[PDB]
Amino acid sequence: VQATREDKFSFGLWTVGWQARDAFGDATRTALDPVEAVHKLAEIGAYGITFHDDDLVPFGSDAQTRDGIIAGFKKALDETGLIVPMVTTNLFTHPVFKDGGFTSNDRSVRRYAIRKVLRQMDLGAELGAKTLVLWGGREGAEYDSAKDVSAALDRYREALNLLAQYSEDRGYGLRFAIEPKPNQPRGDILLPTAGHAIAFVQELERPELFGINPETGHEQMSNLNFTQGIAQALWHKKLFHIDLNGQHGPKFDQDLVFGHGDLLNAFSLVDLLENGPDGAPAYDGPRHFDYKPSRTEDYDGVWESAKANIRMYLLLKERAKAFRADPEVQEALAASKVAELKTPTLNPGEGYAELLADRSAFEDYDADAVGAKGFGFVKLNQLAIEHLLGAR
Amino acid sequence: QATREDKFSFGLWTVGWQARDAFGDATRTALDPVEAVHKLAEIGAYGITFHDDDLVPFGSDAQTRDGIIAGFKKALDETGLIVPMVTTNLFTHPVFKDGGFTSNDRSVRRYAIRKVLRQMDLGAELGAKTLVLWGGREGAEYDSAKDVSAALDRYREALNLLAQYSEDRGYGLRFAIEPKPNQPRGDILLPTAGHAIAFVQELERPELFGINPETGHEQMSNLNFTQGIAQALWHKKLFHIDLNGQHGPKFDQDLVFGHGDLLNAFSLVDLLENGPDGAPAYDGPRHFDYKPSRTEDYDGVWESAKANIRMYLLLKERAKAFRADPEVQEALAASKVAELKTPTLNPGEGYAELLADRSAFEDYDADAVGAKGFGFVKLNQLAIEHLLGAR
Amino acid sequence: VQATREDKFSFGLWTVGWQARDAFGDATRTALDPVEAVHKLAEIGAYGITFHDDDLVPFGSDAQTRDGIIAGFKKALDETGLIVPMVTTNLFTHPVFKDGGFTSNDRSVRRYAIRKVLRQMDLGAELGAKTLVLWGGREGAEYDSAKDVSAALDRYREALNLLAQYSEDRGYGLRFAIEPKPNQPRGDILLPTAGHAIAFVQELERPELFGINPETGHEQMSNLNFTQGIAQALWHKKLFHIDLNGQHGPKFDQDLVFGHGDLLNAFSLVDLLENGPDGAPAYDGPRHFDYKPSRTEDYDGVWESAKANIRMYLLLKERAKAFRADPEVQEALAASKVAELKTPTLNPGEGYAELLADRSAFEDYDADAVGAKGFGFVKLNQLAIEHLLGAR
Amino acid sequence: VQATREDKFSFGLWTVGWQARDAFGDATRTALDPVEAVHKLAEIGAYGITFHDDDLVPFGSDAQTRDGIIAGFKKALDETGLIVPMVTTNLFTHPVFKDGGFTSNDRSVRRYAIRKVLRQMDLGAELGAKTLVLWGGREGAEYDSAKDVSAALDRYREALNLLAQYSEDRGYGLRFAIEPKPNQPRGDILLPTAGHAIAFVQELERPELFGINPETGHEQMSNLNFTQGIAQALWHKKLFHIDLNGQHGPKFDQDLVFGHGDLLNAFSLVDLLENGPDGAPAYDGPRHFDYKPSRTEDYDGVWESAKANIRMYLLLKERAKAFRADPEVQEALAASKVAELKTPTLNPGEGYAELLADRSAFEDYDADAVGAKGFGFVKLNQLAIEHLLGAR
Ligand SMILES: O=C[C@H](O)[C@@H](O)[C@H](O)CO
Ligand SMILES: O=C[C@H](O)[C@@H](O)[C@H](O)CO
Ligand SMILES: O=C[C@H](O)[C@@H](O)[C@H](O)CO
Ligand SMILES: O=C[C@H](O)[C@@H](O)[C@H](O)CO
Ligand SMILES: [Mn+2]
Ligand SMILES: [Mn+2]
Ligand SMILES: [Mn+2]
Ligand SMILES: [Mn+2]
Ligand SMILES: [Mn+2]
Ligand SMILES: [Mn+2]
Ligand SMILES: [Mn+2]
Ligand SMILES: [Mn+2]
Repeated sequence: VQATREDKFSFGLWTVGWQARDAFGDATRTALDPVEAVHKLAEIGAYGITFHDDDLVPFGSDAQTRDGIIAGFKKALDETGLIVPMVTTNLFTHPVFKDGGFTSNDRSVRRYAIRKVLRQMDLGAELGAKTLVLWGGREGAEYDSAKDVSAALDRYREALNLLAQYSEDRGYGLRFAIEPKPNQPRGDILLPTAGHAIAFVQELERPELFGINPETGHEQMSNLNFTQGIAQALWHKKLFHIDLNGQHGPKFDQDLVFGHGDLLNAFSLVDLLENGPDGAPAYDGPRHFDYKPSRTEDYDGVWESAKANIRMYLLLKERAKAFRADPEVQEALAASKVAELKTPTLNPGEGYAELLADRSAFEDYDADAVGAKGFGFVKLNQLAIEHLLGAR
Repeated sequence: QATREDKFSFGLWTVGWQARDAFGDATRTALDPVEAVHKLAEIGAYGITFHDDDLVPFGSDAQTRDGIIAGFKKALDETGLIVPMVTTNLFTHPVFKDGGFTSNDRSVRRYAIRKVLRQMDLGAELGAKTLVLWGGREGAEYDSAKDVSAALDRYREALNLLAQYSEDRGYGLRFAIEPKPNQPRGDILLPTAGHAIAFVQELERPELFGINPETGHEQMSNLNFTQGIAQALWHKKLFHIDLNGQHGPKFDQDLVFGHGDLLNAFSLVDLLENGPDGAPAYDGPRHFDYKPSRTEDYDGVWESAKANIRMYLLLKERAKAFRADPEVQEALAASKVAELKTPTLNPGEGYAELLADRSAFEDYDADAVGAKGFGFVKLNQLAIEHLLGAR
Repeated sequence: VQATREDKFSFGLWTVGWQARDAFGDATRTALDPVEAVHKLAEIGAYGITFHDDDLVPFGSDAQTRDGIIAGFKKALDETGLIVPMVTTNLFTHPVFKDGGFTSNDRSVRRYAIRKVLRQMDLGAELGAKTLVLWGGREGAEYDSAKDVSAALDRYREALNLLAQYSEDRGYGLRFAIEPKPNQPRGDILLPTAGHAIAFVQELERPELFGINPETGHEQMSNLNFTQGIAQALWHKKLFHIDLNGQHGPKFDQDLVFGHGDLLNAFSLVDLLENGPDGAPAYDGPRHFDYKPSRTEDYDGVWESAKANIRMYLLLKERAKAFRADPEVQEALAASKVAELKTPTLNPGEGYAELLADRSAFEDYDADAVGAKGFGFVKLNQLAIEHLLGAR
Repeated sequence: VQATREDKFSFGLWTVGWQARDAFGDATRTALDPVEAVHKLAEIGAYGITFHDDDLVPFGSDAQTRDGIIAGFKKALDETGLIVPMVTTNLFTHPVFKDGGFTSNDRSVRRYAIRKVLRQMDLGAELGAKTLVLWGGREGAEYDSAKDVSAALDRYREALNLLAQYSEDRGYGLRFAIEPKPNQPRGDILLPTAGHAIAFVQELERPELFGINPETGHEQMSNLNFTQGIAQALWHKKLFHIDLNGQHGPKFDQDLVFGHGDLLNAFSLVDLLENGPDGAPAYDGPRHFDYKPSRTEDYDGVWESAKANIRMYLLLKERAKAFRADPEVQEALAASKVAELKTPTLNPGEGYAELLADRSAFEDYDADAVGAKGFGFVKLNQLAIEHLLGAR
């Protein structure tokens, strides 16, 4: 029922700190003090906090101010025992970034965007952060003829290669996590899905330092299966971090509490992350909530919502465990042949010639007869939902 | 008018679709393959493609199979049509209800491979250069039913074998994985162009693998087709392309190319044809994977075949005119489209030189730059006016 | 729990009888005998069975054949005690209906469509059906210029008025329910959402005999809130029947078991239907499942899936009940001011003159103070989900 | 071509005046002076201007200021010859409306919301406006249990009835147009489509005074066919006004220039509005553009975008007329039987009795022969498109 530091729950300062100024209205909440955020999160059970440079230090603060703020923040982490597992840079808010940071058509903007990141990398290293998340929110376009995608990908790579060079030379040991999003705020953003982000990373100079930071709602904005995408990310060993939240399909980015959107997929996701090979989780990084307390809430509503994320995750974990431990489930899994997918299609040392000589794989194969046996998938699915519902 | 240099190809199953849908009986009778070859030759197609089962009915004995192939070859011969690509039906028969290569049942997986090997031999025999693989039954309706990790291992296992075989026999085939987000399965493995490219990078001979993206498949997720093709070209993995029309996220419509998202059909033709030199950015077949609407008879079928070609040639013409317009050149200059091609760093500059440049940060006036407009709407308006023949 | 006839669970013969021939493949199951379907349904607790004319009597059966089928059917009904609460007509399968039934551009098709329905109304009336469901699956277009919508709505209305007339005159006492669907099989279908159907119904000669038959996946295909659209249908008093199933947002029509798609919306739907005003349900017609056993299943999976629909409804019902009887939930509802929406805005006898005179409604209204109070919506949503999860 | 006042192109002050502060970044343009707006629009060809109360007069302006602004505003109109065809009220920006205006759970907010509109009605009547647009952007919910939809529709109706009462008694002669939108800013907005809005309006006390104001993007946000919904709206006679813009399916509300989103559907929409019966337009109200100049643009891009809206409409208009006048199209329309849909299904004086007596409509009908003939829809669509491309 209660969270432990071993759970690795983290929250972005920009989450609980969201003032609720949306596209159609003014802020409904006052600004949250970074120091206070540190104490309340520590208090609800979080193990770490994350932030955008501009979330902690107001864009344009002098070094005197900047330094003061960092010192205070640092104290709070100290007193509470919270760590900073990841940091990110704001390359989307200021008007200069209206056509992107790393991929702006304007060369000067591109030089400036890199500088802004190098700086944040420095603070990150000083606070002990291990991951740099890159969300290229303005990289993309509203009109096709406005952006040369090829040139854009060259420029994205150019910037990223420099960042790895630097981290490596300074010995920061950072890992870089590219965050995919299909749209909002640009009409279409470059690297729209977890798949596009993985393919791209494979083309960098030191690909081993790069992975992705997929977000629940981002994949759901395209009506994709989040769990299946994570599974693919895991297969590639590129799941460097993860943003959990809720969404209701293809519409604006809702950023609801984790599990308040597609509940069934929230369940299969916890099951995937926690019931890894041999008991152990399949994923070891932070369970980071990138969500927003609804505009209708006050600070009470804010802390409630922060705890709801933790709660949802632990209730789901609990049922995922019980689902897998149930002998009846175990029996249905067997009947559906789920584990049979783990056995190689080919026998040991078997190649094309041995397979071509096997009459049982074609010539004497009774396709009609195998075609008629059911897989028992509805029943396995029903057992999963009953565990989810606390009915089994 | 189409020329063989335009490289328009059609699948046997497009004009031959009987229009039996999820809710109704077929409204057209079967199309004869020899007949299809002659009719397509006539409308300007340079090539024809087919799934094994479109040409040779599932379960035909060798004599029968052999007869059909011989007739087909003769038709090819007489018309001068080629077979640029072949594919395998791993989705129709009940045995494939949970997948071909990734079925939970090991025996189906083994059978799926034998079915493809056989089609590879025929493709090789017909001179095909590309093997398209559409894993339409690979995926699931429920998350607990499919171990995705094991599924990718098995998908990989099967493809490495296919490459081994092609390479040992000297077939020279290229393999193009075709992504689709859903339908017939709730969720299909390798759902977008991105997922398929990322996957291909993990096979044993990656240089032999690429993708076969379909306009409608990316649009079913509301993705920018042109933008995904641009990324595929950047990775150099555009091995083939399936063109058609779609109206956003709904069942797969397979309309004629350009009958769904017209603006994106226009930017797509511009991308493929107004390539690097002056030359096309893509040199493969312009394959139409579409379906003549169920409301049409055979006159409708041939009309729809021609409409695909017409749409492409009309778009190509306006794409060319768009690029040659001085007013467009001017707008491209104001929007700094070309400035994106200049490296961010000066030659020989690294992080140490960038950090020493006070003008890239310390003395950079972001406020001032942030106020200048890119003039992107205006550029967009000139493009649309070229499309409408308004200029 | 166990279903009782009071639960009024019904299934279409075409649900458990779907042979699983989809758009990309052959049938994976053999045909189900109607009599056998009656027996099996009765055995799992269904109270009724429904059917399309063509599901029971093969298209073009001679009168002797048709009569034979009907008689055997009636005996099964008799023997099992199942009823036929609704009947429907297939105006979509045969090639003649490729451009629609009532709205085909071809006049002779429109005339035939009406006669096919009149014939089904007769059989409906003889079996005791009270509702005739109309699903115009082929009414629409793939291209905008191919169909005059205004003319199409005129012809639709022309056919429906005749049907009401005939029924009225024969004393059949049928109620008509138009079933909306956005697309599939046509690119765009006329009367795409529950809203469009209701607005249409209001224009017929006798609106009182007309309502809608909304389906969970159909509204979800447009990514609309099914519960909220049902709430509006109930407000209008036009919910004549309902089709329950599962869907995963905008994609082909999945027709999964009820609750296997958007679980959270399924939960709020059961709450709305059963926890109606004054203790009792807000809706009393059949709880009809218009779903399809997945193509991967055999006849065992088919009955499993039929039972899963009922189980799903009963489990959510139980949790909806517990939700509302929870003093904490009640306390959250009061804090969120849900019930306060039920109090008129105007005081009894107050008009604009009086409203205009109330300085507390404007001149002395402190918008800023009210604007800062939180509604507690997240917390209320969390308690709801904790009930569904059986965590409370 | 060139716009004339007879084209009736109108624009909201908030359109060209949008400063470009989005959900993720700061404003990229300075504020637009209303008088300048009047002058600039007059210059590009607009015949009228519209606005929300708060667009013109800053929220919380003293009487003198308010009065001051209006007077200058009227001079500019005077000087330029522009009119104010429609007025609307902002019930979505201020924090007090976070849960809605008319249907806020909070009764005091509902009363305030009504007062705010009454005042705008007065200003509207004074400026000569004919239509009051009502966009309930905050009416809806993020969570199902937080909003009683039935009570919300009662409260919505209660507010609308009062407004009609007031206008009629003051002799303002306004018509009311409800604007549907599926989501954004609420997770789900009440009256999500043109359909639901029409159904609702039919339940008001003086339904003849209420219609709808559908927006292209709003219907496309749910992937619906805008042209077909407008055709239904015209069938019902409820198209009181229309908002024209562009959108790229189900995603955040883009508000692109008209015809910059779904070009094919913008084409068919212009054809429907202009190639009306008796040669004349089927719609005679304002052609209002509710769009936003992209965030990447400056004031020059702003006027460019304003003009693009007009050029798009006139270029499309020009091609719709050519299309209809083409003999080959006339031949295709005939083969597709588009016009045969206009001839009643029944012969004059025929009812069910005579239809039942017609063996040719059923007993002797050859469904198979009819089912084999094609409609030539593809050819007809190809011709429409070639006209759109200026290829014919
Ligand atoms: O859509 C917003 C993104 O999810 C953002 O919060 C990042 O993760 C950090 O820049
Ligand atoms: O959705 C169907 C696929 O597009 C298929 O036709 C492949 O391209 C070849 O099997
Ligand atoms: O999508 C098909 C429809 O839902 C159908 O089953 C109707 O409910 C009755 O013809
Ligand atoms: O999405 C915003 C609405 O379209 C708004 O502009 C209304 O039309 C006027 O309140
Ligand atoms: Mn997000
Ligand atoms: Mn994120
Ligand atoms: Mn397709
Ligand atoms: Mn294809
Ligand atoms: Mn359905
Ligand atoms: Mn149904
Ligand atoms: Mn809008
Ligand atoms: Mn609007």
